[PDB]
Amino acid sequence: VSPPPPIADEPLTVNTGIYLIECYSLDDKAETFKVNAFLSLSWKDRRLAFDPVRSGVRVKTYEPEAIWIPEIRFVNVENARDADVVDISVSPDGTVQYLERFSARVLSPLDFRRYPFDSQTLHIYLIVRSVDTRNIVLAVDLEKVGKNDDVFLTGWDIESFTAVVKPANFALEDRLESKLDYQLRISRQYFSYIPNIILPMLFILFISWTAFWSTSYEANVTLVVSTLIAHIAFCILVETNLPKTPYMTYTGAIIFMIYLFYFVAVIEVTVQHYLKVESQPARAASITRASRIAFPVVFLLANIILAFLFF
Amino acid sequence: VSPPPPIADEPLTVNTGIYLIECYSLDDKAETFKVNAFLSLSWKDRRLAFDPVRSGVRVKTYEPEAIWIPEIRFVNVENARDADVVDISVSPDGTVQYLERFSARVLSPLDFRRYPFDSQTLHIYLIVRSVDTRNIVLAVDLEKVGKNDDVFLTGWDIESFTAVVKPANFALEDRLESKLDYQLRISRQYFSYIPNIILPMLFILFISWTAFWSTSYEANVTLVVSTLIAHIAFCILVETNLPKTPYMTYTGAIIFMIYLFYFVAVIEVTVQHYLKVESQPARAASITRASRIAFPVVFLLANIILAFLFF
Amino acid sequence: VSPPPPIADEPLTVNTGIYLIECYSLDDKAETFKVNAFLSLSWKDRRLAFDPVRSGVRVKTYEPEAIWIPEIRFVNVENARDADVVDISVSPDGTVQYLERFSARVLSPLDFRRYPFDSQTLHIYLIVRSVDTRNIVLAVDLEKVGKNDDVFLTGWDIESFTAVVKPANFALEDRLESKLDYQLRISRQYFSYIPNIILPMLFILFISWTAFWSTSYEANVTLVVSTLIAHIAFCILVETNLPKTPYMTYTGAIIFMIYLFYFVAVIEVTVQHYLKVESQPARAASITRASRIAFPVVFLLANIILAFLFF
Amino acid sequence: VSPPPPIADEPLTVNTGIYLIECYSLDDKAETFKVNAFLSLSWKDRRLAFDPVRSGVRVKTYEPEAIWIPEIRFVNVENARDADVVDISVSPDGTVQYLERFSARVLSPLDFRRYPFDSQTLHIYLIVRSVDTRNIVLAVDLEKVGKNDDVFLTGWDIESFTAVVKPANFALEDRLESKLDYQLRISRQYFSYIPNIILPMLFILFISWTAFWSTSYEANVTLVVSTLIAHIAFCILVETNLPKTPYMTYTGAIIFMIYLFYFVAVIEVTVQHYLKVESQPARAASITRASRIAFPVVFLLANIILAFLFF
Amino acid sequence: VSPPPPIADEPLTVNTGIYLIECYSLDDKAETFKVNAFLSLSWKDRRLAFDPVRSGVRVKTYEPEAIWIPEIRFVNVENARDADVVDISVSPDGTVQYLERFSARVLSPLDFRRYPFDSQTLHIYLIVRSVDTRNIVLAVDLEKVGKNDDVFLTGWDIESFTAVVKPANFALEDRLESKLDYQLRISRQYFSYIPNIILPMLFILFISWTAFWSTSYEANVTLVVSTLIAHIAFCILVETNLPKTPYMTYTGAIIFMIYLFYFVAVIEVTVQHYLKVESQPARAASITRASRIAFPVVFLLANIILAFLFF
Ligand SMILES: [Cl-]
Ligand SMILES: [Cl-]
Ligand SMILES: [Cl-]
Ligand SMILES: [Cl-]
Ligand code: NA
Ligand code: NA
Ligand code: NA
Ligand code: NA
Ligand code: NA
Ligand code: NA
Repeated sequence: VSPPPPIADEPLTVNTGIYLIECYSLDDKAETFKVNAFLSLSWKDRRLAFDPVRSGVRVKTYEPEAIWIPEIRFVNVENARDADVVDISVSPDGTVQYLERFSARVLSPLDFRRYPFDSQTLHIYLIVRSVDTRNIVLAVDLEKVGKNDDVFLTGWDIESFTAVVKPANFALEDRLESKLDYQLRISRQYFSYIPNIILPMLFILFISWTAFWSTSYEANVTLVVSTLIAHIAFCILVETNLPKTPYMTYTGAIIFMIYLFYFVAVIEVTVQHYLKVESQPARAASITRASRIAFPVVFLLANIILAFLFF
Repeated sequence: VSPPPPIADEPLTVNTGIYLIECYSLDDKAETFKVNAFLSLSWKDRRLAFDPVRSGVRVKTYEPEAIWIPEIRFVNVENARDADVVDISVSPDGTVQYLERFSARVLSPLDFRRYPFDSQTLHIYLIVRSVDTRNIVLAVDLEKVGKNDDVFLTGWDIESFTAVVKPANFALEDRLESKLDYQLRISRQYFSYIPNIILPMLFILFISWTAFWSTSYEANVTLVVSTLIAHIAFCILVETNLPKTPYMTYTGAIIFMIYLFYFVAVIEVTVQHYLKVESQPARAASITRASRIAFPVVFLLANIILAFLFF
Repeated sequence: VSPPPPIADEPLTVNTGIYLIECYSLDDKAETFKVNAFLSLSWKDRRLAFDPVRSGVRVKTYEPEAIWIPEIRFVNVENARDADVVDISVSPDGTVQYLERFSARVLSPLDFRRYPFDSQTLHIYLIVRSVDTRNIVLAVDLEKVGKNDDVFLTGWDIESFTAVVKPANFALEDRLESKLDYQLRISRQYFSYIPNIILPMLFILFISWTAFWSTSYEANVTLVVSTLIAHIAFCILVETNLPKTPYMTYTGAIIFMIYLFYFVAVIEVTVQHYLKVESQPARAASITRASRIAFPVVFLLANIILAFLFF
Repeated sequence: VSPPPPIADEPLTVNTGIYLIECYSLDDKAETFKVNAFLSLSWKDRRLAFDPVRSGVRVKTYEPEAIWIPEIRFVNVENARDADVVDISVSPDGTVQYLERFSARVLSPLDFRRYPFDSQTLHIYLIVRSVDTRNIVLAVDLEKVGKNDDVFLTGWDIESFTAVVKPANFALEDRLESKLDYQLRISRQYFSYIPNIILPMLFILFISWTAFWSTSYEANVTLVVSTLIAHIAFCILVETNLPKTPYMTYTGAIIFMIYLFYFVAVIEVTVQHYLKVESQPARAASITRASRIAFPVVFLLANIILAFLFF
Repeated sequence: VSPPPPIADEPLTVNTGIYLIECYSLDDKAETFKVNAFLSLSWKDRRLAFDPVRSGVRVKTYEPEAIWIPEIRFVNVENARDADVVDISVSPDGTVQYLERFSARVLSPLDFRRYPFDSQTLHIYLIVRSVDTRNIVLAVDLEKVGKNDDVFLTGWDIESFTAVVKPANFALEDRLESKLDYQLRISRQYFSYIPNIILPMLFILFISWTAFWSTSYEANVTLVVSTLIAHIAFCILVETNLPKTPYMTYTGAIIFMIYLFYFVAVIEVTVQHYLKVESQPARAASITRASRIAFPVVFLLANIILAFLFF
């Protein structure tokens, strides 16, 4: 069992095809996702060619150990894929049709910049290291690339499973390697975020702003500070479902901007009381009345500013 | 070892039967469940047929590698099932009776719309890919489909384990595939939710409404805000035991509706104090007295509205 | 390799014996426990008979694949046990003495009704499916059933590891199956619960009752509400270490009863203030003075009522 | 492949030696720790003896399957060790020198009585079941027992890896068993506890005592209660990193004693206010002034009492 | 299959080379990281040498079991690496060129002293134990040591993957062992820490300092205490993402220093109120006015002191 010799001096083209059966467990923090799929391979091994008329048989079946099969591996995987050979069928001309059903945990980076209104492009890289006798090149059999209709990724909308037809062939440790890119495009289901996180986070912020329609320092302190504790409960809840990014996220920006609205609200509450104690409530009431319009306006504008920078 | 040749031009019917031994680990967030069961298969392999008289035995045992066994796989599984072949018996006419004991983590979507008063239909899909020589079709042997009496799924009531007798035969990658549906119907045990989550969540909401039988702004602020913090503790507790659904859940609706009752309560508390400070407590007391009846009524009606829309 | 033929028409008795080496990881929420033990089996396979004069050895050793060994499996396990064959010894008559050391995660339901003062009976079910040639029956070798002295299950006291000597033989999928029950009786170590959960939970409840020796509504509100937040912290801590039971637990009952004592305390605090504001502190002080005795008495009686119903 | 026959009627001594390469993952709650080590075995198999002058080669190498190797197993392990045979060397007299590199999760109970100032003795039990032909006895080759210099157990100081030279030979299920004890003595690195848990826990307790230099009930209530909520946050943090012990721990004692200092502080705060309202602040101020000295003194003495009982 | 005999009395040099494909899962608490890489080995086995003329081939492919391959293992790993042999090529002079693709969880200690502005040096130790026949020595083939461009370690910047060319040869359990050090230098991505943890932690500290521009004890108590609760929420969040170090970390120092600023702030708040009640607000206002400058100054200086000691 060794590679098939070439007719002329040409490299062996292996026709690939991934058909997704299952898509599950997309870990945002770990930037991984689990996949269960069919892997279909096809090459020309002339040593296995036969006559169809005299044999009576049109297609010949083989066991994996009986024939030479190319060493196809995934690049961005945690461990080696759990493969179960489905079928090996040889045509009269010597064209092998290999099929296996695998399962693997794929390592694909995610861009959290527009979270939770973000979209992602998941990658599945097929690689084949060329042997000494002859060079091995990968090819996409678009007929054998797909996904079933039931394939559901919890909390995500699956757009398209496509493959970059042209492989990226390169030199690695003195040998040629043919690499293929299978792209799974997805968009996040941002519905749940609005009633669970966005709106409650806004209510607690507006509750803090009732301190502008009050002169009671003790009550105002309780208002701005207590809601700030509620806001801490919400920030810690969101920042845990996300990994530590070296960039600003859309959520992260909002979360941080809100922390300033709590700080400036304390400043106002402190100032209003300081002037009241300093026997000048004509000065305090004017600031407090300005804040009634200033805080919602500056908030609404700053959100438009951020939404523009991010989308 | 190859498929048995057909007498006429008919496809091979394989008689299936799943008998549940164990049902455990139903992950709501991951929409999975673990199963430990018997898988029983039966087909007609004429090449194995024997005259009982000459052989001197009316049953023939075979090791898996000795005879041709159909490649039966599960569709909605994480990895390939952990199978242990129990027995293979051949009757005189060549009817094989295969039995194995497997364990697999099944991927079955759950509908959380009526949670925790929801019911579910778990699926176990058996699939067989037809070979080149002949086509393979799946069949249900209702005599061999069941579950033992001890089978308990923690926090759920097991209704029925049944199978859709008619398989869904279709074409996939130019080959025929026969798919079978085993349905495990379950209903949730919603008892624990009432004393642990529902009632305490209602008490904290009613505690906030005592601010209608009080004129003290500082006390009212403490009442509505503190209880809101308690409510945040309960929402975060529930939304973690649930996945991020692109639809509204019965719990999610209630949870969100309660967040409004806290917001409107702050508005009232702010208004009552604003009028009191503006030297018109005849206006404030009338609103506060109205809210004493308005809040419980609007809450009870809104709950009837939601319960109607959801059930 | 097939079962030994019977002398007369009798079933094959297999002498079982489980000797616990390790007991660990009792997951209350999952109702599982890990075990590491010796499994000892014994049957008469006359085919393996030998003359020690002609063979030279008094007792013959064999590799698992060389001789017929009964397919003994556990019923209530997650996956198939991790077995390592220790020794196989055959005596001149053909009496096989099999020993293996296994490890398995056992699925045994727990009754949380009297938690954390509950006791449990863990089960380990041995099963053997009878072959077509002859019937297989399981038997208990009480000499080979035990546990070592060091065997410790963290947070539990191990009472006894015993076996139901009479197997439950029944019909399953056209064949006979002999089932054996190994019972591991345990009682929970409830010590830690008193200083960590019970007493702190009582202190925070009594702290709320200081609102009966105070007329300050603003202080009383802070007292009853803040301690309620502390109580929420403790309920969520306990209800997480427990699964969602369709029945009431001893802890669950107490936890819920305490939530009422917080609710009724708010009512009192609201009433006392309402009467004080309504210029009748002779009415308010009488209720507040009654509550000083009413709350500890009703609590003490309700605990006796619950403890009676549960024990 | 069977045990070597004895020269005179003596048992086979197997010279053991464990050399720790890695020590990691000490789970306090689970009372486990992971180990990666060399296991070195040595016995006299006269059947493998050879003439050194005639053969020409000093030492002869063998594959595991070629020669008889004793079935050495670990007692206190979760699953069977992950062993890779390093080398098998046979001297001319027939003395076998076996070496393997294993990795295993060890189950060793921990004594939390003096936590986090506690020391532990981890155990690694080697066992060998004696065969029918002859008895097997374990022996310690102190030259082959050790640990490398880099071996670090996060948060612990490794004292000594020693072995009890005398094995505990006993009868189990009719056969003799030779058990050996490898002890890994460790002491906890209690540094981190002081700035992270001990001191912050003391600050929050002292902050509650500022209520003795104040007559404001509303402020005192906020002081004692808020700091109690902070203390609950710290107790829940510590009690989670620890398992549920049927005995009192040094930390557990302190934690509980602090819960009393919070309770008695509330009593004082309630009393001081009750007397103030009852028009006798000469009585209230005297108690409050006494508690300024009483609370730090009783705390300092009670800590000396506990530290004495525990150390 | 035994080691190749030496020409003269020299040890066998094995030319190593690690090429990182994947770098992921750097567990700070566990001080581990997962790696997926190519391992390339090269030695001179004269017994495999051949003439290229009569062969008609420049290279000879071998199966792992066919030829002698050195027992290369990793020192600082949890379990034995998951290796898949890629290719084994033999040149005419007998120089073997071995390549495998492995995946392993590496145990490398981390220095948290400068966290989260810390840098790390990850180690991958290759070891080979010398056989009885001849000694084995490791060597670095710098041509075969690298990493691909896509290699990303979430939250870290990968500086350089280099190897210490000189192996550390030493005696262990009466045999020579050659050890090699592969160093992966990384620096933390400290960006996320500033908007998520550092700045919010500073805002809550400054919010507590508004108690210097207020005379209301009840408000000041609420200010300092509530923000202290927010600070506890942040300390517990940071100290969990870190292991228990027997040394002070840069974060740990800050965290602890902040706990003092909260304590001294309570002292001030207590003193200001005590003097106010003791009818001397000329003394209280002077301290409160001093604290307005004292607290930001001492904080700014103490941070410069710590930053100097740590960097
Ligand atoms: Cl792979
Ligand atoms: Cl499957
Ligand atoms: Cl089993
Ligand atoms: Cl290794
Ligand atoms: Na092959
Ligand atoms: Na077969
Ligand atoms: Na308050
Ligand atoms: Na057998
Ligand atoms: Na052997
Ligand atoms: Na070899």
